[PDB]
Amino acid sequence: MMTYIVFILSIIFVMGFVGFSSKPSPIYGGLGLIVSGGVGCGIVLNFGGSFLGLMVFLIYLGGMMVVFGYTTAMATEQYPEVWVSNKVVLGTFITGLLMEFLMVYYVLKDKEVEIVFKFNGMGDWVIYDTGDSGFFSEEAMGIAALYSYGTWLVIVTGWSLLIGVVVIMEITRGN
Amino acid sequence: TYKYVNLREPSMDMKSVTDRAAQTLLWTELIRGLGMTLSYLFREPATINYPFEKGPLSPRFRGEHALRRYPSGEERCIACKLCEAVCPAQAITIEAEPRADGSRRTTRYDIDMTKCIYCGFCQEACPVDAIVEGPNFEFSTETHEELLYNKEKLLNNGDKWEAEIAANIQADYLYR
Amino acid sequence: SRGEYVVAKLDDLINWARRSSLWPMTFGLACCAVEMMHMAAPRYDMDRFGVVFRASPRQSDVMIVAGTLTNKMAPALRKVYDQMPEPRYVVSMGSCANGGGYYHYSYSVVRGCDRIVPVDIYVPGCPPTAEALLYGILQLQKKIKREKRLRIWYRR
Amino acid sequence: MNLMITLLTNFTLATLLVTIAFWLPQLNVYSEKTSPYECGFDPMGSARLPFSMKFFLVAITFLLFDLEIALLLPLPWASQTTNLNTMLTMALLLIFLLAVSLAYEWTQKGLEWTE
Amino acid sequence: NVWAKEPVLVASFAIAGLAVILPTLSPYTKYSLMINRATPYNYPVPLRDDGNMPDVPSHPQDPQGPSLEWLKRL
Amino acid sequence: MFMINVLTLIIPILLAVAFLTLVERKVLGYMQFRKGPNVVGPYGLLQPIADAIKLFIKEPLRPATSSISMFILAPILALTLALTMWIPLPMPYPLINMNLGVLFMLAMSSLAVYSILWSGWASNSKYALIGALRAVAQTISYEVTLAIILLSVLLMNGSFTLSTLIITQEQVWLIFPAWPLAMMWFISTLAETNRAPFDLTEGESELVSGFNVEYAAGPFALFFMAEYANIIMMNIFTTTLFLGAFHNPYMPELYTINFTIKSLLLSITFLWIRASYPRFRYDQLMHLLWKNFLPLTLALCMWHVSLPILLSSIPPQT
Amino acid sequence: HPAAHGVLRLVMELSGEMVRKCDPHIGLLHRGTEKLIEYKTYLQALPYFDRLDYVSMMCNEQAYSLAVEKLLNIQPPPRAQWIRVLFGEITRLLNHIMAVTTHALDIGAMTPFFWMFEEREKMFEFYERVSGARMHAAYVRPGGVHQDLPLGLMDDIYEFSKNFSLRIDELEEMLTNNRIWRNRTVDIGVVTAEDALNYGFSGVMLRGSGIQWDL
Amino acid sequence: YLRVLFRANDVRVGTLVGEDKYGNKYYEDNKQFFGRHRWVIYTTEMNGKNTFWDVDGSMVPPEWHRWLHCMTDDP
Amino acid sequence: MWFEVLPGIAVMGVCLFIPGMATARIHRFSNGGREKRVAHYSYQWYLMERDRRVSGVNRYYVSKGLENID
Ligand code: SF4
Ligand code: SF4
Ligand code: SF4
Repeated sequence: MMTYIVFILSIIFVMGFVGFSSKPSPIYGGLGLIVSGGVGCGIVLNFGGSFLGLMVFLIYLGGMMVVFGYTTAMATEQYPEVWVSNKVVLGTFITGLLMEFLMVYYVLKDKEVEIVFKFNGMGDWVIYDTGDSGFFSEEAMGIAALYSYGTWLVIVTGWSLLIGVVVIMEITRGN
Repeated sequence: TYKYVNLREPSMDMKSVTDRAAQTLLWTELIRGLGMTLSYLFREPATINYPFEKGPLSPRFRGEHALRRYPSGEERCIACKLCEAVCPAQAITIEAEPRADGSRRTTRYDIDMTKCIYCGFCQEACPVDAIVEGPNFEFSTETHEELLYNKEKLLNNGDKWEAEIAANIQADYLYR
Repeated sequence: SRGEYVVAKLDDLINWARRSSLWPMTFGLACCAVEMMHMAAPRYDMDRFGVVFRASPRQSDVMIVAGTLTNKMAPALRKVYDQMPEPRYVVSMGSCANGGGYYHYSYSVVRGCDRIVPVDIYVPGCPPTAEALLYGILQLQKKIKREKRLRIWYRR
Repeated sequence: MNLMITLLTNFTLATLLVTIAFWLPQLNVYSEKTSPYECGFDPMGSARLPFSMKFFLVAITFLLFDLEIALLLPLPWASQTTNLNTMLTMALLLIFLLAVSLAYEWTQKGLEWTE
Repeated sequence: NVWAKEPVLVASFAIAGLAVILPTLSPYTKYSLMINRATPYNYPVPLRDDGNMPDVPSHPQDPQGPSLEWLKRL
Repeated sequence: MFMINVLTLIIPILLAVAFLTLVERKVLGYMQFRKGPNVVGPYGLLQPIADAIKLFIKEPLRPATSSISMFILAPILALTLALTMWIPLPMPYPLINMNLGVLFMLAMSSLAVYSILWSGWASNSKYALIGALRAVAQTISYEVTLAIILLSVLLMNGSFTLSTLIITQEQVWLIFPAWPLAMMWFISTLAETNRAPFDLTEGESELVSGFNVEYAAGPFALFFMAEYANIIMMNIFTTTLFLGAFHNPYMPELYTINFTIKSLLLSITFLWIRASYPRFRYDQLMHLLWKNFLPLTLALCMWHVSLPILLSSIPPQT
Repeated sequence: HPAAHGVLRLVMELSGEMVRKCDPHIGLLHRGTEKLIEYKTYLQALPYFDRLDYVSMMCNEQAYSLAVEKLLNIQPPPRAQWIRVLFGEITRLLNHIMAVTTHALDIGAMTPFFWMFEEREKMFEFYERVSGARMHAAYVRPGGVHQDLPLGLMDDIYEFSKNFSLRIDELEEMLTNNRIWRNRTVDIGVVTAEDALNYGFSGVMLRGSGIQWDL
Repeated sequence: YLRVLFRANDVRVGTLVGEDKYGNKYYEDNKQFFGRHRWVIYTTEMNGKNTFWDVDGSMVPPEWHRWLHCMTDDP
Repeated sequence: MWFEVLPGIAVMGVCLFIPGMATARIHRFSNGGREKRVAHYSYQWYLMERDRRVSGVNRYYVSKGLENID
């Protein structure tokens, strides 16, 4: 019956992520953010990527954990804001969800949406793999090239991460 | 004479330092602690089984605040108020009248089981051993009204057993 | 009479279920608290009866007021007692709590803890024994056998 | 979407637990139970009060070493290549750099304050 | 001595250092190389008839070509 | 019938948790020289049933500063995710043969952490705040070392799939090629499980159970059942991961017997560890974790890199 | 709260999990013993010294009866003195074992609680058979021990002595080079001797830090 | 056996000391420790309370109450 | 000793003995007595897909062996 399920997961992703981006208190922001991260992991897992989405969900999660620790630490009100608490946040949430449902309407019941490109509005079973003989689940080797051919790239990556560590240490020390 | 503690030092022999390292690694005496606990595990436990196997007591235990009487005789109390005069929270209310013969008695002999503290001083003070601590300790009352004993409550409480109290005093009169 | 029959069976079920666990909390002012700790002694187990310590005021069933309730304590006592779910029960444990007792004629001492909270079960003795306190909890379980709440609700 | 089927069934399980918690058993007499408890004293203001933290380096340290976990996780698929010595060289360089970062902030007492 | 101030660190540096040193000397490294080259996911393609190349055989049973044999030979 | 299989996974978790609470109380009683639940019928059983029923009676209540959506949607995420960990568990052939399960274990355990955190936040009574921040502390400490030890233990033989993992657990147990790594892994998972005050600082006597100090009496069943699912969960994951069982081809019941007995003996071992050690300490948890585990773990990681590259023992990671 | 041993208001004005101030607001257990002992007599107000302390149930009685007898110029006969010494040591044993026990409860450590409270149940059996009291033996009048120990009791004390020596060796077996409890508590509560004098500490503190003093 | 089975826990009949008016039974074992010497078995319908269940303390007569709290050694 | 805890352990062990047993019994019931064919990779997926193609029912587990040789 349903077929657009990747697009529908994208719609849920954009709803939660716009309510994220409308800036309420970071508690509710993180709630909508982890909802968005989980359904984005579902998008990329259902699209063909095996582990990369579950990986990035884990990483992004741990980032949001530390972000929650610091928003408990520093930014607290006498009573923090929710989506339905203040005028401006409520207006932004309604208007963002309005633009979302309007795009849903122009994709579903119309032909073409031309805001920045002439996006072909139909279902995303196209384009897709036409049953090619993988036998090794392409993205696994596609990440496994990083230690085979990836000489210079992980050198500068680890070097910049080491510099990131000492940078955080010296900015905290510089009192 | 004194015996102080932690005069000790890490001995610097190689077998000593490698045994301290192996204890640092494997948490060996932590496993010894586990073994001690398992040695109490296979030990048989020591509880009682309450409604069926009650716990022990002593012959000198302090219970009920009941009253005795003579062999087929009068109420043994003679209203001498020594029990109130030693009663530390004054939970002994005594109003006395002589009866219709000329012999002396009471009217009202109330013990406040709330305000009582179960010294035994009214056991030690009663000149004829008329007020006695009972053996049993089961009062457990759903109201506040029904922990204020009147005289007839006390005497019906003391007629629920005497052979009990006679046995405990008969086995305990020489001591005190 | 199938309606009252089925309601009677279900009321017996839930009343058995209420008298089953009954975990209290530990308020425990003075030496009656030491007697509570010896009711947690292994010679008289409470965990034969599913009766567990639970220091939060938010999931205990009965509450044992055990000690000498003073004026500096008593509003905090009721402000613990109230934020506790609708089946709530009080065990007045000890001569201090069941009517004032040994500190009755003094300032700063609440003369009996009926002046703050209601009381289901008084257990006198200073201290109670472990045996007498256990007898009081058994009588409270028999009160929970005597509920007939849901029969009352149906016959209303 | 088989996992989505199972997630839907567990969410229905959770909602029936919510409804059997609130609606069914008995009533809900209010007016003091809603008060916040600490130990028997109504505290100042409320919570959501500015609460300083002890660790400053340890959370960002967690973040960066989680990112380096993310770099290290395709070690199983890497282990089957023709360029074996290069894989071994860059992998040892990654963990050696990671341990250099750890031991650097460990000798520069980054963790010897309010951990 | 230098050992049990923080000795799990000495244990870590020791087993790490032998993990660095140990791939210098081994009899199994080129075995790992030849195994990990000689096992393809992919397909051995044919090629044009030949200019009579004295290699690259015509039947897969023909032992002219480079096969794998040392597996069952330890 | 697929729905029937889902129901026969989510029904035994209820029975497992309730009768395991019975097991905890009675084993801990005979552990501590006293006696367990004995008066209630045959030995205990109907009283843990009564514990579940009694806790469903309790009629909970919402607090004041207690935003209802976050409040009643936190322990739902707790119980649901503590279930949905149990999808790729290879009780002999798992529910969904996913091509990877262990990073999924990591992510859903971290979701259990977040649900604990949001309950401790939106309870909004300052004690759940202190407890939630202590949970953040023991999550900062124990979602790195667990991950890299996992990378090491499946670096040797894994290839991320549990069926190939039970094939690799055939000649010798994987306890023996990695035993001290297994010691560190067991301690880290015992921390992450948030039982066992060997490494638990959430259910204090210094505070009163920092997750849900003042939550409500109703969803305590949700939280309680979620964490004991967490206990059985990581112990079953242990009993799959390191050691295992020679399964009969075309008969799985023997595999179920050996697997289940090993897993529940290690669960009794877990509770037996909880019985005997004191609580532990925030900054001492950081000190112990980092300055004891982490260099030794990295050394084991590089040594299990260098081992199959020097013994040609690389897996057939197809 | 259970870590607040008994009842103890503690206003801690902290910086977050690493403090700034602690304020021991006590007084919630205020009863009025001094006013009541003004309005009574000696023999009647003796159980306020039973009930003032509530673990050392006999030594504080010994203190009060010694105050009255040092006032009154009376030396009791020496069998009462040796029985008073005996119960002083037995009650001191009970108090130290509860101190170890409740510190174990505060720190975690759930089992030595149960072990040593079985031992303390034996102790309360001794008080039962001595005075007919579970926890508050008056039993020490000014004038000495009243209503002396009955026949067949020193057997029980002897058997308790042997078994308790074994049980306290088993407590040293359990804890005491436990790594986690040791390194849990090492460098907290340091007390210099100058401060130990002028802050008015006494007894176990002054034994426990520096000075060699014994009452 | 069903009665003693769902009574509380025990099967340890084999001493059979005495019985009393109200019908109740009193057993005393040698083999157990100090705390499980003696026990009681409550008979049913002693005041018609269906007292197979919900048994009380102080259903015991007082002479056996002194016996069962171990103040003497003989019934 | 442990004599009074083993019924709890046995009942809870059957509570962990059930789910894998019922799982594998359902999977053998769910394909006509054959095991549930897993599919890791694309190659084995296309092999199972031509399996469900050449059975006619579009149910793969029949697997029509040696009958349509001719
Ligand atoms: S001391 Fe005895 S005789 Fe005197 S008034 Fe009191 S009860 Fe009666
Ligand atoms: S035992 Fe009770 S009634 Fe008797 S003197 Fe003491 S407080 Fe008064
Ligand atoms: S009633 Fe007695 S034992 Fe209880 S608190 Fe008061 S003095 Fe202590």
